[PDB]
Amino acid sequence: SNLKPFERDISTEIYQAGSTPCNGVEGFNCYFPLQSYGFQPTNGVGYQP
Amino acid sequence: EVQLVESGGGLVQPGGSLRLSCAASGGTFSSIGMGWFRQAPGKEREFVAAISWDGGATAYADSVKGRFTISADNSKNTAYLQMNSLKPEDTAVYYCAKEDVGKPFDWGQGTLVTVSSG
Repeated sequence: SNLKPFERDISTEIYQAGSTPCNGVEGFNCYFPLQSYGFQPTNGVGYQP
Repeated sequence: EVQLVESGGGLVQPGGSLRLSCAASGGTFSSIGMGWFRQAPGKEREFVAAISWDGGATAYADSVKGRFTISADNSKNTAYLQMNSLKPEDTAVYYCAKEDVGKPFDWGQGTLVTVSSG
């Protein structure tokens, strides 16, 4: 949630997506470490990062 | 009874590609653990893939890496499953499930998918 404003985050692995734990292996109830950005050269004027 | 319509099941040649789709009858319009499970002949249920409704997270099993693509639509409230280069062992009955928050597992009728050179 809205954690400490000044801090460093190096988190990874699914944050308990489902009831069963990830058990160190990806798959169900497990998500990728970080979703992918990638705006196109021309995708909206006020939309680029 | 959390109705889930299925489509796309049918016969396919070896190493083919189908167009599968599953749509949910509302289901609270919010799911957390949607995934696809199948039951092969002489075998039991096993994980295949899972995708997130609140985000773009996609989860795939070891044998369905890359070749299979799963995407969910928030506007039409349905899941589209696309695949390529299937193997004979892939013959099994698929199922689409919608996991609601803090509720048991929902299930649908599924469809029969058969791959062979007959």
